Amino acid sequence: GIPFLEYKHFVTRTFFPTHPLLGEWNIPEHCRPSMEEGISLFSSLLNNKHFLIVFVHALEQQKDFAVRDRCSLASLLTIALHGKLEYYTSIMKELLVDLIDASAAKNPKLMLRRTESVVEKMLTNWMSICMYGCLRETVGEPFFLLLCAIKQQINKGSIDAITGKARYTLNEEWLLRENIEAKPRNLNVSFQDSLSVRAMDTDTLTQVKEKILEAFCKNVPYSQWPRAEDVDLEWFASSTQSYVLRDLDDTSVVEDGRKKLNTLAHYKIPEGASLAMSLTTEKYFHLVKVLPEIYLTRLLSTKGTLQKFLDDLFKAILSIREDKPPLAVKYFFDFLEEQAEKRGISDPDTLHIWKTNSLPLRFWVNILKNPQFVFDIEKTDHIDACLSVIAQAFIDACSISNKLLYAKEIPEYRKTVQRYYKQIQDMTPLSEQEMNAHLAEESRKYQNEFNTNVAMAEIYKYAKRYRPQIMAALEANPTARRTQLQHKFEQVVALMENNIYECYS
Repeated sequence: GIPFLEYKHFVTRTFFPTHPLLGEWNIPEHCRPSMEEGISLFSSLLNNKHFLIVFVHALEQQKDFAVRDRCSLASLLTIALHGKLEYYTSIMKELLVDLIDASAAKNPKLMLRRTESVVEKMLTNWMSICMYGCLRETVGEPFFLLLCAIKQQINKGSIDAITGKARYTLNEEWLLRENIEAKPRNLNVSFQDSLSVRAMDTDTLTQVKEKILEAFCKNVPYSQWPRAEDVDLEWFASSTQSYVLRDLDDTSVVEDGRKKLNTLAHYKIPEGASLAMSLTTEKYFHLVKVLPEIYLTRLLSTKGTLQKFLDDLFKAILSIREDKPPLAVKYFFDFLEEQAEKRGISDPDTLHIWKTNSLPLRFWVNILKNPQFVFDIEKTDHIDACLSVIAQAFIDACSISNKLLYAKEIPEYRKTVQRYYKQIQDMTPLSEQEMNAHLAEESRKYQNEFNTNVAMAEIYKYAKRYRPQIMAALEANPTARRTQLQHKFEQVVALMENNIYECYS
């Protein structure tokens, strides 16, 4: 089965560039009844929009509140408020209005292109939360198949162990620009039932150990696989002699001052040879304008193989499933369009840019470049290089105006994207009550998975760090002032600082 990550690990890897937020904090249990008091009070402040909005705006005014802090703050907020998604959303929307109003003297086409603010990161976390269903239901499967096809196609030819260059690839920079003879090899491998694994002559023994591990650990998530450097490989040449096969040993040869890694052909391993796997820089080499034709068609073959898989994926991402309409996407796109009308922005391009800078570029591009955010699978610099080419094509598909390989396909992708944004305009509008019932359901669903207490405590450190600034901000806000929020804020600080000393001291 497709090795999906649990929802918590998905959130963990996308929200933060964490184990603390998953398990209950092993803080002292004698001051714990006192701690829950301080966190409860602070929750009350956080759950009041007149505090939170002022709180965020105040932190962002600081010249020493770094970009990562604004992002760490945003994610902590998403986790803490995860049980109150409706309230979280409305906070985000107000904060988004403030962002748009602040950019009223700038080009509207530059909106939401980066993530240098608390709200921008909040948007990414909202999209992520709301698209996890899409992944599990429709997009996750073709994406995983594409990954499998990418890996399969590259393994057809040789791969350099050091440079990572191969015969097949989508990236012009990773082409094995050398012409080296390489014949396939089948190996009857054991693992203390015997199985058969295909490799190449030029494959190093690390690479072979890896290719073997993939066969024996097929129906197993990657985090449970042993490693190449953890296993040994043993050849059975005859009945009186066996040979442990390693990348480097006594048989290793030096050429031109450099030492070649031991290949499958270095030991001259025959076809169908019995092998046994068991548990236990720039000084060494392996295989070392206009692009020539002999390399060009190696790029074409790889693209041609995956083309079916790739089309399926983009279609999955850029189309509506009738069984389950994208309520969230529809809700935010209605918000963007409504926000544009109020300000005299009718230019179709800017709207297209807004939508694009909200969902496809915010969530999907990083998803295409980071499959580990979704699956418990392996990351290699080579597969990454192919994903970069693919993701760039997706990026180009979203625009309006090494980039030669997919040049023919992009115009059709653009029409799909335009056909996709039209679909969302064409689906029946969802009311606020309908969308909130959805957000309520999702909050109920994932209620006991995140440790909100740890999240609150981390947020508090920002509040403590800027204790006098928030106080001033709260008193400079007549609404916050009238409802005694600066008093309630100081009550939290006082109570928290008494509790933290009781625990750690």
